[PDB]
Amino acid sequence: NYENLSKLLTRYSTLNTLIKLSADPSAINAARENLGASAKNLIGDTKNSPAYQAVLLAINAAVGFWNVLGYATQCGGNANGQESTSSTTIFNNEPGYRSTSITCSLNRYKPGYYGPMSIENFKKLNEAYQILQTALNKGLPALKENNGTVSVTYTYTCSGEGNDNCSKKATGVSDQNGGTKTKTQTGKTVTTTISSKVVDSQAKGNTTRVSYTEITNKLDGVPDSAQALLAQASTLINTINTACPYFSVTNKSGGPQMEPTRGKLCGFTEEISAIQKMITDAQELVNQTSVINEHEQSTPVGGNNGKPFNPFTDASFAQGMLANASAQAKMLNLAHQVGQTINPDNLTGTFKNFVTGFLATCNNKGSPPGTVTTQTFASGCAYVEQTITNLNNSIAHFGTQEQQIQQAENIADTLVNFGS
Amino acid sequence: VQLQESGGGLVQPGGSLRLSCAASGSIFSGNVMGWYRQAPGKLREWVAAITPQGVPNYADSVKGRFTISRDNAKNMLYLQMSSLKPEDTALYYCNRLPNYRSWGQGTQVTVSS
Ligand code: NA
Repeated sequence: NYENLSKLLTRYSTLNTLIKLSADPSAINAARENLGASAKNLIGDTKNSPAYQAVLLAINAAVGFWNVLGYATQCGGNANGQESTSSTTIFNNEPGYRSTSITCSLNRYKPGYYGPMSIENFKKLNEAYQILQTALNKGLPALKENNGTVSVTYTYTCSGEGNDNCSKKATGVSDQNGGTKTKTQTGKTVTTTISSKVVDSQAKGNTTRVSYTEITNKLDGVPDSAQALLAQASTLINTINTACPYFSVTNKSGGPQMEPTRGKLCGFTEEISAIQKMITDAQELVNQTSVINEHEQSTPVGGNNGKPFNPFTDASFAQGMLANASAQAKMLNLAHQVGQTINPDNLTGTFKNFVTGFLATCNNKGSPPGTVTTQTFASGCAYVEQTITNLNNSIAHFGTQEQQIQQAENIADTLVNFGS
Repeated sequence: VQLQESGGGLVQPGGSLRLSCAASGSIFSGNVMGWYRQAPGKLREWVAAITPQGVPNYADSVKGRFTISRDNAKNMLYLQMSSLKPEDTALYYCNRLPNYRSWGQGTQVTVSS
């Protein structure tokens, strides 16, 4: 129990320095400038932002997870989530087995848990995937950029007698041959144009021996903000987890080895929980953006009426300075934690093997981000290893800033206490 | 768990010293690690950092004179200091980046004729 301040400052010389800085407007103003520069490093920059790298990493882990396991995943049935007699529904630009499409053609079995994914779930998954892959290919924006958009186009086909997954009821489109329809939804308005075309079995250059319907979806104005893309990634991983369909893998000779070889997708429990946790932490991190913006530190502080600065009365700016500095530190810490959730250096057993042998691997013959080839399947193809590396580099290059943020936080905390 | 620096001492300007830092597995493994110093009348200053894969970077005040390294098999961090100057006098500390909240005791470096 320290009773007296000289005694307390004898033992803790750095506290003495802190008190001296807190009474000095030019040391306070210098810390506030530091916060403006570090905020810009976190929310304005990309490559050198730990926060940017961590967001990218959380999104890449979710996309990579589906690139690994999608080809193995059974799907099928008709539009109500019911079983089908003879429906083949194919989703393009998806990482199928030696294919840039995934085929849902499991009939008779009821869609559901440890069974095929329903086409309704697959459509949700697929849309999120297409959006994420288009954004990753274009490049994610800095965290402060909240109004960019991307355009996304994707297609799927239906064949087989009784297949209703491309019908008016499923699609919204009146004329199954040549009909088109537009709809919007929402604080950003995204416009979707859905169009349909029918190709007869014989007609012109029809590879497949028989007849099908093609659906094209074109989405304009899709928000590519960090928050919006993280919501897409959550939709992707959660749909997988909740639908929990049956899978059965093809293990290569030489290749890395997948255990188990057949099962249900939600059985990858450590993997899925990690990915969800990364997304959760990244959403919390991005959420600090508005705290930072709301408490800008660019206005200089000092006394009033030319009288000396009085740290007990003249410091109503301190609460906002503290909130800004704490929010920055929280961003940095959550960015770190996203990284450590997936970094294989601290993983063990089958989850480590999943990451090092599959997720942080790409078998495309590097292709840009968001590229789906006939060899994507069974590999992450989402720059996971490189993103972990870049996150670590950005953190090492944040050394000064982090100390400046702590010092600003401490100054502000001293002034909030004095003003109590 | 913990952070334990050693190797400090009083030396002559122009001299050299090697600092060591023993870190627990949980602090060190898969983490960026770094050195810091706190000089009289000042707050703690960052000095150098090193990624798990071994990429070093440095504050301008020490670049070209100090070398940071890590030994991943033993959870040890090192700072080789050369061409030391009076201005390098300080308590030196290691930590991960971002920092674990409880610092070790640090090791005193004093440079003086
Ligand atoms: Na510093």
